[PDB]
Amino acid sequence: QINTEYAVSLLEQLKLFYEQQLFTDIVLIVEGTEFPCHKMVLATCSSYFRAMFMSGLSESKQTHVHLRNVDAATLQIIITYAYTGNLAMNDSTVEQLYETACFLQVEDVLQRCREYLIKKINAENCVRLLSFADLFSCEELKQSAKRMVEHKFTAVYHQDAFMQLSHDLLIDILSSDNLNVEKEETVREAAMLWLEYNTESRSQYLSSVLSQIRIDALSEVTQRAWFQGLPPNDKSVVVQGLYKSMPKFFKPRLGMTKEEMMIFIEASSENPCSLYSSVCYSPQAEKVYKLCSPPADLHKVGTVVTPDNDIYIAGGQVPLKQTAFRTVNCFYWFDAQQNTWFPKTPMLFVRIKPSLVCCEGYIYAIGGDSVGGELNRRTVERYDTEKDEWTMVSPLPCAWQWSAAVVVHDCIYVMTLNLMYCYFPRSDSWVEMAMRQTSRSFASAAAFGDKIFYIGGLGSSVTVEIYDVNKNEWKMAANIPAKRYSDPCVRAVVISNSLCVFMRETHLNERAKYVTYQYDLELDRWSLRQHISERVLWDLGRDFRCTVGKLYPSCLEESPWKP
Amino acid sequence: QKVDDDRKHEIEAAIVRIMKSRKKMQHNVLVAEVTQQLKARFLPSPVVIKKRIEGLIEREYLARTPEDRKVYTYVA
Repeated sequence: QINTEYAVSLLEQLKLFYEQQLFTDIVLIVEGTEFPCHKMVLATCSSYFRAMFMSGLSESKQTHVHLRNVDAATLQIIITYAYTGNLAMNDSTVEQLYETACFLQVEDVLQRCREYLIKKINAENCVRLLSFADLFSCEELKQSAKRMVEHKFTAVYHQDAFMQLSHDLLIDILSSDNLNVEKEETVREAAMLWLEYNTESRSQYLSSVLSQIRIDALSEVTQRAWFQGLPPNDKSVVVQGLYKSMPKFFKPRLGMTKEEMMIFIEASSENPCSLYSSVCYSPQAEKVYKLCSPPADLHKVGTVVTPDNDIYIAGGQVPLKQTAFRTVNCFYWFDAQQNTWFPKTPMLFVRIKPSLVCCEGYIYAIGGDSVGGELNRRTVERYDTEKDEWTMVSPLPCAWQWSAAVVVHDCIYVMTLNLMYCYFPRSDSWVEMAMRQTSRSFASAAAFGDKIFYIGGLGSSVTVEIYDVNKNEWKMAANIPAKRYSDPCVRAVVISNSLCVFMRETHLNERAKYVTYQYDLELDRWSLRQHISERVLWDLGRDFRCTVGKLYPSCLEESPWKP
Repeated sequence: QKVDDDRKHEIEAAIVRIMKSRKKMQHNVLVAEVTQQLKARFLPSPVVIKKRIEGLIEREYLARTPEDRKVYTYVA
């Protein structure tokens, strides 16, 4: 191999020459700023300077080149990267950095900024990044922007930059089958408002934008509104659209295929190839669709589903390369369509079984057996979904183990064996709450409306303690009617605007039975909503978690397994 | 008049008993909670409660400064 010591010595000597200006022969003249540099470094880094000097043109012998349509700071950072390899990339100058990299055709900085932008893609810059990837040919960025823009924009459709988009880009966006919309009318009104941004600059594109939307809205309202905005005496558009909507037979999209499903993690691996797997139950389809394995079989993790219906994974441990397990603070995000876990910004401290709770767009991970274990062994930390970073919050006053947390009334409610503390995000403080009369642990709670339903606790039992958040009082309702000589595995969840329970029971010398019940809020009784047949759902285990979310049956595949 | 004074103390006692263990408001956050707690009692009377909550600023025990709203004086 090439001697790295001599390579770094040569590089540092060249950078010293650059700083001291000894062997510089070519000077870059940009907006009156002198940039003394060498030809060898520029040729090695950029693919434009190699064609600027070794070309035989008038600049081959000229020692002063007036490089135009560039920026001084961008050129300076590119030159210093070419001379030392350090590329300091902030969150603002990456746009002009990519512009100058494409202008100068430098592959290394182009790849680096492409990776930075593939990491930086978020909701508030999705349309801007897609427009940038359309301006400069970049297929990876274009595809990532396609996916993220489709999802987040069809969720939001309010960005100001969406109005200033090319016709081809909008045709690609609207005609795609990856849009995430609960209805087919929101895309219609989004297209209408985009068209009405201008009057005559969009008339020619009117015949094309309607060609990608289904005819179910091409004969109903929002056709006379276009006639109102039609240019005067234009008889080539009204009669055109009058007899035009014959083709494009109505085909349902993919965004209207989200159903309230119970996502399960760390289930019993049907085939023992892996230690565990992830499955999901369909309360409506009455089937069990398989889910992608956790990233690097990440066990002992926590789940959260934001009000925007997004799944996240935090904490967990990976078997170190017989008992062998090491805890890692890696963070991941689940793609609802690609059926894969996209990595995100990792946490600061590793966790085991963390309680992920979403509130005000922030992901809160409370506790989880941190590696610190110092005076503040109860330190909790939130995540920024806008800036893609983690921020510490007010620590929990008391150290708790095997706890659960929910969000009610824009506040974090973490529950332990007998104590409860409410966190105020506005003031970053903890307030003492009501005290339970029973010592129970290893249970889960579901936030339904303005009440907290702590179900089960210790196997578990059928004890239920309902907490009225407004009345600040713990009260008993009833006990779930189960079987004798049985160990039920209770799982509290909210589904169909009602509090249902996923309770798996096992009898003596008998296999586990799956059945869910609907708890009557006013009657204080668990009614049999549906019985899960064992012909579709097999054993899941004991350390499995359940959460409420929506998934697409089309993108996912049915798990092939014998009843 | 007597029942008006009764409501006047009923709102103040509730606001000093509840808000000592709750979060703070910015413009109109805690008023919704205090009206919900008194929904089964009587009308919210928004103008009366708005005029009465701003009279406690003259002294201590949660003065509720019209300046700092982010965090309130949860002291005694």
